[PDB]
Amino acid sequence: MSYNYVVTAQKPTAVNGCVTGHFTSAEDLNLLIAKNTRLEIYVVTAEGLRPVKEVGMYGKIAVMELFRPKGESKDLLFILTAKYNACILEYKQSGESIDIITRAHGNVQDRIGRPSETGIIGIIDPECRMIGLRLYDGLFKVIPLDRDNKELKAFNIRLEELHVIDVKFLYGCQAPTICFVYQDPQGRHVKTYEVSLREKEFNKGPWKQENVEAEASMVIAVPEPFGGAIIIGQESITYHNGDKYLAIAPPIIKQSTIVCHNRVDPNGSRYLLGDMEGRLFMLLLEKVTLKDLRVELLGETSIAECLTYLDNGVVFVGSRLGDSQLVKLNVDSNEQGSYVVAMETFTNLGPIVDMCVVDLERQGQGQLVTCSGAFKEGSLRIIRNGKLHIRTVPLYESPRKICYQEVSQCFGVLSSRIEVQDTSGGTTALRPSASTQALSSSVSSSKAPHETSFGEEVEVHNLLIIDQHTFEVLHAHQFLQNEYALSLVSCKLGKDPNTYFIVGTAMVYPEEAEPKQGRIVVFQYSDGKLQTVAEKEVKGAVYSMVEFNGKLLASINSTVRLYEWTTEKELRTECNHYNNIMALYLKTKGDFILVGDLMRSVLLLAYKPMEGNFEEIARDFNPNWMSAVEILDDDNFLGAENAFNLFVCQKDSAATTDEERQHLQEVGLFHLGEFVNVFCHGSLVMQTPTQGSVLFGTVNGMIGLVTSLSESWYNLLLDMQNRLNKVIKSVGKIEHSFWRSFHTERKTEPATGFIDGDLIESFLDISRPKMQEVVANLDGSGMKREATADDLIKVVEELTRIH
Amino acid sequence: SMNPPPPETSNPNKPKRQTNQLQYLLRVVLKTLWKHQFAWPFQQPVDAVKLNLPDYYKIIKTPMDMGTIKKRLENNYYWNAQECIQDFNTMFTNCYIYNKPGDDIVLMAEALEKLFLQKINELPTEE
Amino acid sequence: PNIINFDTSLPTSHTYLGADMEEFHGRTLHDDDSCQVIPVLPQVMMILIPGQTLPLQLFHPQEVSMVRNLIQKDRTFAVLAYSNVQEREAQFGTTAEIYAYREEQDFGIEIVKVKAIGRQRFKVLELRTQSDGIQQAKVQILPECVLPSTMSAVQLESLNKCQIFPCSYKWWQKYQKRKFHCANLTSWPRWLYSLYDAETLMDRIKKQLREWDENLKDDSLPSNPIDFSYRVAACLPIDDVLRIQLLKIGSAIQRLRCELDIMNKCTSLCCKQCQETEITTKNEIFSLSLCGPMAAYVNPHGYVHETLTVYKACNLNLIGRPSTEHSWFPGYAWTVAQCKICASHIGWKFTATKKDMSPQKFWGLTRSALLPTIP
Ligand SMILES: COC(=O)C[C@@H]1N=C(c2ccc(Cl)cc2)c2c(sc(C(=O)NCCCCCCCCNC(=O)COc3cccc4c3C(=O)N([C@H]3CCC(=O)NC3=O)C4=O)c2C)-n2c(C)nnc21
Ligand SMILES: [Zn+2]
Repeated sequence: MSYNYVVTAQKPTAVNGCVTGHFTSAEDLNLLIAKNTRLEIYVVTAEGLRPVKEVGMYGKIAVMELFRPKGESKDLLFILTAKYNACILEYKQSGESIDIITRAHGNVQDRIGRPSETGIIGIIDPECRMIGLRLYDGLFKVIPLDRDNKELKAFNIRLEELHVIDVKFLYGCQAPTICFVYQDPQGRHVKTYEVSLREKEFNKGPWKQENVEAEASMVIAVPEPFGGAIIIGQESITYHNGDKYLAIAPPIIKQSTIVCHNRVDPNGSRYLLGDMEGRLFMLLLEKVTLKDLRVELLGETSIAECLTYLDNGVVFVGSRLGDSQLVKLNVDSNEQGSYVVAMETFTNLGPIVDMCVVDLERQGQGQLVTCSGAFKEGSLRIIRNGKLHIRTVPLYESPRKICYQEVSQCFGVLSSRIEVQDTSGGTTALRPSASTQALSSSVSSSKAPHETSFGEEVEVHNLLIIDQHTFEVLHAHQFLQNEYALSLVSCKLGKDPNTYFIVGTAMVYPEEAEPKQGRIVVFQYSDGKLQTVAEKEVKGAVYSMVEFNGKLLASINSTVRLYEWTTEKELRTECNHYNNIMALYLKTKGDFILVGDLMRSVLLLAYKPMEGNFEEIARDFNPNWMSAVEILDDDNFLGAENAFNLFVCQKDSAATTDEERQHLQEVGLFHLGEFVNVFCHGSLVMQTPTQGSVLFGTVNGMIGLVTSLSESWYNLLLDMQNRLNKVIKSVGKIEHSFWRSFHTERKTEPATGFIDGDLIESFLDISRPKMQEVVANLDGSGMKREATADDLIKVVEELTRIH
Repeated sequence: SMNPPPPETSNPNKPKRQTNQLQYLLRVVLKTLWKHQFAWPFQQPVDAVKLNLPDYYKIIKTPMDMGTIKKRLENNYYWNAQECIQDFNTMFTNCYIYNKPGDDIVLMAEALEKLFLQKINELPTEE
Repeated sequence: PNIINFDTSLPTSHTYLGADMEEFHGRTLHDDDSCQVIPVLPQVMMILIPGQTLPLQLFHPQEVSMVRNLIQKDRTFAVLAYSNVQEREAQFGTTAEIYAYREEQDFGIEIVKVKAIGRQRFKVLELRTQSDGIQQAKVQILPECVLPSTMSAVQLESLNKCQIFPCSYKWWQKYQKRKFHCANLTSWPRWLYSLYDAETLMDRIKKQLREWDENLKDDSLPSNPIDFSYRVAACLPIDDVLRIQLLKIGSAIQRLRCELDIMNKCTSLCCKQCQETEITTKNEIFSLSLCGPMAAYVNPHGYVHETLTVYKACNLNLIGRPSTEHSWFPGYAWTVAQCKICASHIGWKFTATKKDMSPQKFWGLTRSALLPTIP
């Protein structure tokens, strides 16, 4: 009843994992990178990285580890998905045809179990005796690595330690032994357990349980000859190898928590460490036995999600908050005291928190301006179609919202920067950013017990006026103390010909759980300076604002209010609507208003101009976390909810029963695989089987497009999807219906009302015999129109020409 | 809205005595029924005004309650046990007459009458 | 205010129901979304919450026969949450499992007194009145919608090792800053996700309940958000329509949010018949029972009242003399309390029998007579 078409316009750019090994050949050094649903295989050359393969899987890669068992000529790749699809793959190349064959595959999900707080953990025993999985608390899943386990059968062992933080397979053990950090009412400890395959149970570990640091988070299995295990917390680095107990507490790591590591030397002499602030340290192990531990600050990189050492001092830094990097390490520090030299930078759009469509250059050709990154990795990204040309404007602070103002030829961007408490009395920034290096800046006027603390971080919010041509930070207006900006709109209101920048805010204090005070500020930007035209005080948080037919529709906590622009340039309340939920999401179309809550509480209102108030049209309450909503047309509403899903709800205007007229029918479900943060109406192709165009930006930098279809086209494309799934070999042999099925831990239903545009577009890449297989033995004219291969080629080309 | 005055309980011209039957009816029967958990509707005359029952005393021509019987026993109003037994039976019969079978008050009155009859079968011989 | 020495374990025992009943230790729970054919008690008009203790006294032969049949089987009956009880309309309800029973002889008629406890919410699918007059309900068990952490889908794998955690306001500040860090990846800040975090709402409600009861949250209050939400809902003095709206909620987070919104908004309790006669305030509410300030009790003629205990109450007349007969609180004598304006029964004034008891007097107001009001 929905008939929708969703297609990827930009593959995910965020890096969630990276490994090095010998996957393509025993003599080749391979670098494998995971970008959520993408897997990239490169060969490490002297110059840099030579791309050799890129594949897409029907799952979210959560665990990716290389391993070479006995008898194998080169390394195999173990991959687990977010839907608990495990597989072991091998690289195969014959001349030019490259194929990622599936050596083994299977679903390792249990019928019962609560997913752990630390998420999925996947480790492989060094001698390739077994694979250990940590999926649910109190259970350890073991997959024996025999030659007959092609189905990947597994058994669970009970865990007395219910809250396991990290676990690793130790080196130099006769039996496969795990070492893990757990927590109990007594505190955090480190323990070891041998895994008996004959008994399929746990035996006493090589060394007894030791009480470690309260924030001990990372476990590193040191290879031979050292052995043992390193435990890294927020303050101390310890090493345990039976009788060997070595603890160090370097202050240089006290500034931020180390969250990732990677082995440099194969014998475990040097290790790389990355903290949350982007600092890269070197951990050195001095020597039969370990002599001492040492920490050396190498330098600063992007906020590292993962680190890997290639060769010749080249290190790859995979980052999700910012661009990925290839950096060069040197023996001698430069003039500033940093051993790190950046070689290359790879664009990463994640996370996309907001975006907008603008016809910057050529009229009719659309461009997309997105707020990417966070902290020092925050930036603006301008994307246009040439595959996709992207210009980057670094901000060095976190962007949150954005809007375009055509009359002033500039963009308004909401941003936030972190500042530490001053020794005297105030705050000091960590680094220069766009808000501190603008040509002009200003602060707000006016209209807190237990003040400050000791060096604790505070968020400072700013509105940035940025020229659309040069992208210079023209103006940077700072908001009040303890003020958080939430909504931003550029529009004209009433009979006022001026175009204003309207910002909704909220007063946030630590004692108040819910904000009771907020502002709606109306600025005008002219002659290169920002002035405050108007200011209204509201009794709550202005979560969203929308221009509504010359008026201003605001969402103040649980209230939806309509403001009119007076001749005295003031905001006048016209009507209110008090809802059962807090109006988080606000959208409009004509006189229809869509209100949304974080828990998928959807409401549809209509403005009655003859009466001057709002009237409830429909609602739907189905508790599930949301993220973004949009109005597709007068009757259809698209949204993104929990577990990387999309859904479409429908109303019936005429309908039949007033009790049924007030219900929104769930007519479409789909598993996207990405966490959508922003929906926006617009297109990037020069201005048809499709009606409408809604772009969406997600967390992993993926950008997508959704459009509406007709019933006949939807049925045709559904049959085409079924046939393509019948003919296409999936990497890891994962079912397309299982991957695209609406998956939550409470329910799993097949996808309806949605057409996977990527699958349909993949039809043009298969061979001609496969095309004839799909079009073999295939309702717009009223009867039955036959279909050949060329007709479907033309149809799929016409469908690709929309993005 | 007549709600008449309650039945008399004292009469100085009336002779009094402590028969063994009446002292048993007071010390055992009335004391057993008065403390019962279903005794409360019968411990006082029916207030036809507050209960909004204008037809009660048009249907019930001989009102009776356990409060009246208690005061008559304490004031030695009765000459023999037959008067008190007839008062109890009149109360029960009035309750059954005004209300309908299966009503809550009807079941309560049935319970009280069953217990009364089981106590009245042990009525002692006069001294 | 004052102090208390009453022993809060006595009201939960319902000692007024006589000697020690026959107690059951077995528990019968039906699978979620499964359909069951459950008998409905004819005279029960209460909106039962799971976990709420319900006492009953049945003397009708039909009711006693049905209770015997239930005791011989799974000991579970259906309590319909009536939207319009006059026409016996019911769309939702809650099951109740009998955990104690006592048939009493040497009595005028065969009477059975029962202590049950609410178990599972449900949606009513079919109501069929049998030829006996008793009615059965074909019923669909409603599941408890447990949602994962709001950061689970937006969690950084590198930070997965930081999600386990070892002056309360600083502790909660650190908790919010550490658990909801990845909120910087979305369109909403940390303090918004705190408004949907089960433990934060539970702690705010714990503060509001500490305002009422002096029993520490270390033992008396549950840790599971579902059980905590049901325990809170069982002791919220709200009218029947709000309680129905609260029972319709399936997600514990929404339930706790609605409960804290009720605790913040409604501050006065007026007469339901008057609407404009303030009876008491939230500040005088105090817990005399382990189940909380409000609990369900049965009276000698079979009526179930949800009594909320308060220290003070205004605009009430007292009718009659105090009595200890069948008193819901052992050691206190009750006195009927009516509204000063409309004379409607609001509750009872309980006065201590011994001079060493504390409190010397309090008020127990029935929930069906009160109406919450915002100034
Ligand atoms: C519609 O009416 C007709 O059709 C005609 C008409 N019907 C009836 C009739 C009866 C019952 C029901 Cl069901 C329905 C109808 C009827 C009468 S005469 C009558 C009557 O006399 N009334 C006014 C007298 C008031 C009682 C005097 C005081 C006795 C002391 N009281 C106790 O000590 C017992 O205790 C009680 C009692 C009630 C409620 C409660 C308690 C108690 O303790 N608690 C709590 C307190 C807190 C705690 O902690 N614990 C508790 O338990 C209670 O809430 C009546 C009512 N009648 C007759 C005869 N023939 N016809 C009819
Ligand atoms: Zn009143």
